[PDB]
Amino acid sequence: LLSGTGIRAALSGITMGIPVIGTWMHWALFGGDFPGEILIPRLYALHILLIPGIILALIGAHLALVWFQKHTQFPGPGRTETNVVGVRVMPVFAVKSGAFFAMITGVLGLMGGLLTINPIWNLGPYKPSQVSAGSQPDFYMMWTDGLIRLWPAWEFYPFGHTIPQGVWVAVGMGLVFALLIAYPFIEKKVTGDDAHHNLLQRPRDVPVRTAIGSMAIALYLLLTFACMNDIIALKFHISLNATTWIGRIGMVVLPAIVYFVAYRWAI
Amino acid sequence: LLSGTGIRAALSGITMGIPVIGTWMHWALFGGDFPGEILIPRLYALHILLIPG
Amino acid sequence: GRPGESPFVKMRPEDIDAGGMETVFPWRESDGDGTTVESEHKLTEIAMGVRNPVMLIRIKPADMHRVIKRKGQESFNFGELFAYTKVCSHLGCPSSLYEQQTYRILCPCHQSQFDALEFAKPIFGPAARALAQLPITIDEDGYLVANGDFVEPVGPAFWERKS
Amino acid sequence: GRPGESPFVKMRPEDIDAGGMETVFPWRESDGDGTTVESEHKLTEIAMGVRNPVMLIRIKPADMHRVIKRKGQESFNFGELFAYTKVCSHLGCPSSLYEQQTYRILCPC
Amino acid sequence: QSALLRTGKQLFETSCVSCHGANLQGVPDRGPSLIGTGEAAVYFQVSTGRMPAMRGEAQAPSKPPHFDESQIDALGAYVQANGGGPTVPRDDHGAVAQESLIGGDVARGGDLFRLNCASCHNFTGKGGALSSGKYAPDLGDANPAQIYTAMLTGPQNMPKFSDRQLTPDEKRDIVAYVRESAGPAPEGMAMWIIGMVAAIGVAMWIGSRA
Amino acid sequence: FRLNCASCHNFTGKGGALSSGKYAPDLGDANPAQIYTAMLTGPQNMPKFSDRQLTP
Amino acid sequence: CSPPGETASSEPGTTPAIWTGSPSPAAPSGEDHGGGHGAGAAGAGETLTAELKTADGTSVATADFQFADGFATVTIETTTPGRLTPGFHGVHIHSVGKCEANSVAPTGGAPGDFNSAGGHFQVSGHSGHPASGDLSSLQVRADGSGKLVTTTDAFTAEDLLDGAKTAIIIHEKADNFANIPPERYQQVNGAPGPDQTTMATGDAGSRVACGVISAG
Amino acid sequence: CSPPGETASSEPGTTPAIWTGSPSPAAPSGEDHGGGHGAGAAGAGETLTAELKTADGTSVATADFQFADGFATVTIETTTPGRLTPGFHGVHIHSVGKCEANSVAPTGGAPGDFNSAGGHFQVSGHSGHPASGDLSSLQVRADGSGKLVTTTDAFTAEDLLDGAKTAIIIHEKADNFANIPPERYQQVNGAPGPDQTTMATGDAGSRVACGVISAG
Ligand SMILES: CC(C)=CCC/C(C)=C/CC/C(C)=C/CC/C(C)=C/CC/C(C)=C/CC/C(C)=C/CC/C(C)=C/CC/C(C)=C/CC/C(C)=C/CC1=C(C)C(=O)c2ccccc2C1=O
Ligand SMILES: CC(C)=CCC/C(C)=C\CC/C(C)=C/CC/C(C)=C/CC/C(C)=C/CC/C(C)=C/CC/C(C)=C/CC/C(C)=C/CC/C(C)=C\CC1=C(C)C(=O)c2ccccc2C1=O
Ligand SMILES: CCCCCCCC/C=C\CCCCCCCC(=O)OC[C@H](COP(=O)(O)OCCN)OC(=O)CCCCCCCCCCCCCCC
Ligand code: HEC
Ligand code: HEC
Ligand code: HEC
Ligand code: FES
Ligand code: FES
Repeated sequence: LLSGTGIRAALSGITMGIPVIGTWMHWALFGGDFPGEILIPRLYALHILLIPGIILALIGAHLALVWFQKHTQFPGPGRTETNVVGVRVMPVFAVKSGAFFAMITGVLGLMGGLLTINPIWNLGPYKPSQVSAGSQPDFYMMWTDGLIRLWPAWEFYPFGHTIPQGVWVAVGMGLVFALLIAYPFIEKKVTGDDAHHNLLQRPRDVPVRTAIGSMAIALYLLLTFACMNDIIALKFHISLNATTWIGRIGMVVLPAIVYFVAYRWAI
Repeated sequence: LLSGTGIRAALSGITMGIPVIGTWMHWALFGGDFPGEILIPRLYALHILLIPG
Repeated sequence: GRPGESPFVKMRPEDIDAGGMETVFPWRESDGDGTTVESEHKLTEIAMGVRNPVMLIRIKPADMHRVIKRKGQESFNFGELFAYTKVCSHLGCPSSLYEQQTYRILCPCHQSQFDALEFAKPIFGPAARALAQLPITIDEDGYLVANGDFVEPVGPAFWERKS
Repeated sequence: GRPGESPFVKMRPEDIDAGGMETVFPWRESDGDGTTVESEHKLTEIAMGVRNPVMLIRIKPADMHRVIKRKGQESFNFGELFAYTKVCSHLGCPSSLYEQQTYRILCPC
Repeated sequence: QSALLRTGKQLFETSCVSCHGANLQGVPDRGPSLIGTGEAAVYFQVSTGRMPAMRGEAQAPSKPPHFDESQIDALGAYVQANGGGPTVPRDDHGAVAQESLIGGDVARGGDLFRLNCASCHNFTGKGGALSSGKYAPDLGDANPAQIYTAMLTGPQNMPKFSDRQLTPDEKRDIVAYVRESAGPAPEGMAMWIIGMVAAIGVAMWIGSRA
Repeated sequence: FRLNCASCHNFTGKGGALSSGKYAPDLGDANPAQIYTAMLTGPQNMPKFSDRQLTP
Repeated sequence: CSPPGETASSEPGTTPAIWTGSPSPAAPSGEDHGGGHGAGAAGAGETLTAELKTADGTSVATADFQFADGFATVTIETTTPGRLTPGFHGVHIHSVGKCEANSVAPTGGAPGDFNSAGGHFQVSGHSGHPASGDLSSLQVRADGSGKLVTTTDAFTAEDLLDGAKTAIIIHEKADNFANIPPERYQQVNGAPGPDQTTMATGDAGSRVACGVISAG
Repeated sequence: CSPPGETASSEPGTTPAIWTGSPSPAAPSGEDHGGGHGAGAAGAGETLTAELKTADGTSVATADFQFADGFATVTIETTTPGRLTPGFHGVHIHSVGKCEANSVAPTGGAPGDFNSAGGHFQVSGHSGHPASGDLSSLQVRADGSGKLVTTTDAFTAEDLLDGAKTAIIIHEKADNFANIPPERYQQVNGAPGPDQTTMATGDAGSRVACGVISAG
């Protein structure tokens, strides 16, 4: 019920609202209307083989790049741009990395035991007519959901057509991902630094970038809590409209406040 | 029909045949008797993700 | 909620009382109870229809004078009964939450409220289009029956809409 | 082979004739036709039962004198009707290939 | 009506002659005399939330009613003809009045409520807890006739308000107040604290600040 | 056909081998009357499908 | 932007009319069978009811007659608990289907519920013995109910679907048919034969009930 | 190796006995029941049949009457195409269910199919007017078939299961019941009243059919 409601919201509505090809993408993905009989098999393929395969390939590329483009290091006594000060792989690094893996999997197992996650038995089977009040995605998609909630219902109606509010959030996600992917090139174009940098710089030493990162984290947290405004309103007694409009105003006020505060804090 | 009868022969019969653990292997693989309702999902996983990996 | 047999049962206006909301579905006489195999597939289709579920609301007679009506939807209501699609006009989640004495149909997915008193126009949240209103009436024997079809597409909006 | 409704129907000895084979299944009065939803699951279970299908063969009266019977199975046959499981005793494929005038049940697997 | 008394006797003889023997005479230590209780008191049990419980208990659940609206009327006319007492408020047609029992005043429909009855209940109309195993029920389920009949025929451990004590008018106003008045998030936060602080603190332990 | 015929002929009417020197011929050459009469009578090692067993 | 079509305050509207669903066309042409019968006439089917009322406009009995597998499988139930007194009401089939309070087809006295155009409505080619028009005594005791059937099929659905609607009329007599034979009993005039009026149909006092069998 | 158990040359065997399945104790919690009725007696249910035979053993007709909702619905089908001649027949309920060829409960001539212990099998508390002991008539045309119903409910399913099995006996008369009123007609002795034997039950010549209603 919960996850199918999330699918109905995001995958169906956002996809089908896209102006030129929205319905076409929706029908291609779902094999027809929303409850098409191939959605879950397609997602199963994508989720067990296709996307995890790409993730594995990209993690291999990532680790190979880190390995052969020797890991950068913070400035220190003997640390320069042309050396790596640390510990060798065999005696110390390997053992501590293996131990850290053991401890991380121990934390994950302890949480799997002691903390209940996704009680699907409580969450009845998906039915279009049924829904709950929570209706949230996992915390990583919570910012997209919060963007959906907060964006102020602006719809455009060209000649005999509709441009629903879903396109706004779709374009917002596109911009978020484009900016995240292209930041290093944006930063180099802005500042002008193309020098081969092997020594990290403390976040305080770069006030503008730490300020921008703090601003972005503030916006992300604002969106994430906007997605949770329902439960926030329920438990912390704040009217739901008040939470929605707090998010709406903050997503332009809170990023600026956090930017200024982080810049001055770094300096 | 062809692939199902082939499965019935090879997998099910030769698995049940194995002396000490044959029936146990059959029940573990099929989750029950031969037409167990998990056989093809399990084979699909094994065939698109596990064995290809 | 009967598990499988006669899942959908005909309905009468007297069943609801002022300030009452009931989720209804488009049941045909041909779509009899779920006993048969031919049935229980038509009924499953009815249940799984994305645009099928509707919410029938009994507007309180005292507040019936605050009702505003849409163009071409003025006679849709049967007395004090208003049938609005449950599917939210924005991204299609059901708008199942109903607040009586406020007459606000709230959607849980993204917190959009529609004023049921007026045509179910969104007075908050992401939704920008009013919920489609089903024409309703009573046939012989008094059972509630749709007096037609939605005069607009009922699900969430898309490019080819409003024409 | 009716698609779905009344897939299994009661059977009579006269229906088979000498040198004839028919695949039969264990049908119960409770497992009525497939019209209902309670039925058509019992019937599907009957059809999909691995050990369910049986072959009823009518031994010719002339060849009834060549029959040799097993211990505890001498009275199993009803006159000239013999019911043997279709599932092959080796790996369980159906043994459907019945050859009359040789009385040999061959398995294709 | 002749039929209403006749039907009432047949339904009475098959449910409460075990606790109100014969013509509404109470069985000692099982149930009270039903002489003088009247139609509205019968309205307050089988018609209202508190249908009487066969197991003896300090309070009863407003269990689902065991008698339909015509039957509740037939059972009531039997005890009003046998006993003689309060009658359930009824509309011009002859149905038990509900909307008519909605009082014009909710402000004074409320003030009445707080001095008289608010205390055993809640100002909201939510329940209160009372004497021995006794609770005051939530009055959200009660339809307006139910509301008028709890007050006119005082149920059990609920003070009885006569039409003189609270006028027929105020009882409607009282109805108006006590009717007008009527995964991902925790999971993600639990990660970000328990699991991620554990992992980060473990890394700080293993790694080296510099 | 699959329940009764494919047993020895094929999924799609091709031939099949039998115990010792026998075989089930491919049905592609048989016309409808020949197929019906082949069911009605059991020529050799084909079970005889009476009208009661397989109604017309 | 806002949706082009909204906010029609004017034209308050009207109450929807009572829905009169049209029958399913050839598309969903499937429909329940109304009853299989021989129907040797314009068509009546295997379903036909009727209400035998009294002179006061109140229903006394409710009969049902319809062919099932070539023979009429009928059934009658008393519509009131005190319609028939503690005795046998003599049923009969009258050719005239008008269940009027009192009428006289010929020139003579108009008996109560005497709209029949004669005695027992026999077949077209049969006008002698008491054919399907005749019927016997159905008994109502102190309980006052009637339910019991016989085998009277001189006619069928085709015969019932005649030129004039027929009716079931219950008078207040039993079924004897000159039980006193000519050997011992004698008539008013001394002839040992029976009365033609009594032989043609069950004659009694004022009719008790009458109901048209034209799907009444 | 060969399997341990094979081959049996001796003990030729025996023909399997006719299978006699047992009612399900596991699948059914109790015993499945058919017709539903009040059955205010030892129990008869909503299913009761009977076969009315002839003096030579031929099946004259096949009746069936059962209670459904407090009113007994009945129907009779002709057992032969020419069981009844082209006329009328009077059907009466006889207390004695023995559908014998000829019997005499009292001391007197034994009429054909006269096993009844009196006239109409009225109710236990009713012995005056023609109570349920009288059934509907059977009018046979040249076709020779019987199908028709009346409303005779002075007795119910409870009264049907009396001390002795009852029967339906059809003689070959019409339904009159002293249709000649005392005003005009007169008796053999000059009295204007009717005959007691005629009033008690439908009296006619030799009985044509007789069938026990004890689920015959
Ligand atoms: C979109 C948006 C941000 C809208 C605004 C709504 C909103 C989040 C308002 C703030 C929430 C708060 C802090 C309410 C308390 C009342 C209040 C506003 C007091 C004044 C705030 C203030 C400036 C105080 C000065 C000192 C100070 C910083 C106090 C902060 C106190 C708190 C609550 C700190 C923790 C922040 C917090 C966890 C907020 C709720 C957010 C979420 C998503 C909790 C998730 C969560 C929930 C909801 C559970 O129910 C639960 C149940 C069982 C186990 C786990 C959980 C769980 O993790
Ligand atoms: C009911 C039920 C089914 C329960 C089970 C749940 C389930 C389904 C699965 C979890 C069960 C299991 C199997 C859990 C344990 C997982 C596991 C393998 C843990 C290993 C940790 C362990 C036991 C440590 C023992 C302590 C010890 C002596 C450690 C030193 C020796 C060891 C083990 C060294 C391991 C080194 C290690 C982590 C290698 C990982 C190999 C990979 C993928 C990458 C290597 C690698 C690493 C690790 C980098 O950090 C890196 C950084 C920058 C550039 C490149 C790299 C790079 O290539
Ligand atoms: C949550 C928050 C939102 C997410 C935040 C992440 C996105 C990236 C963040 C910030 C981008 C804007 C930075 C600020 C850009 C500075 C503008 C300027 O005036 O140019 C001065 C420079 C210094 O030159 P200088 O010789 O040091 O002289 C000193 C003179 N006083 O000139 C230049 O080289 C550069 C000129 C052109 C720069 C174009 C950069 C943007 C490219 C398009 C990408 C989209 C941008 C999205 C913006 C949000
Ligand atoms: C072994 C079991 C068996 C099954 C069961 C069986 N067949 Fe055959 N079929 C044979 C054999 C053996 C022959 C060879 C007969 C002959 O040559 O005289 C044959 C011959 C035929 C032929 C003659 C083709 C030709 O060109 O001469 C046709 C047609 C045919 N079968 C169709 C059918 C159909 C239809 C069924 C429907 C169930 C059926 N078979 C079932 C084995 C079988
Ligand atoms: C034990 C089984 C029991 C059954 C069944 C039962 N009652 Fe009662 N009844 C009680 C008990 C105990 C009380 C005392 C609780 C109270 O005063 O409300 C009571 C209270 C009442 C009162 C309120 C008396 C008063 O003035 O306080 C009325 C009226 C009443 N019953 C009528 C009925 C009618 C009418 C029926 C059924 C048609 C019925 N009861 C069924 C036991 C029963
Ligand atoms: C202690 C003081 C007390 C006063 C004063 C009082 N009540 Fe109650 N009430 C009770 C208790 C205790 C019960 C439980 C008895 C029962 O329900 O049979 C009760 C029963 C009820 C019920 C039973 C139906 C349900 O909802 O379950 C309603 C409604 C109700 N009261 C409302 C009122 C209203 C309205 C007033 C006055 C306007 C009022 N009460 C006066 C304590 C009180
Ligand atoms: S899904 Fe309804 S408001 Fe977004
Ligand atoms: S599967 Fe091997 S002989 Fe049948």
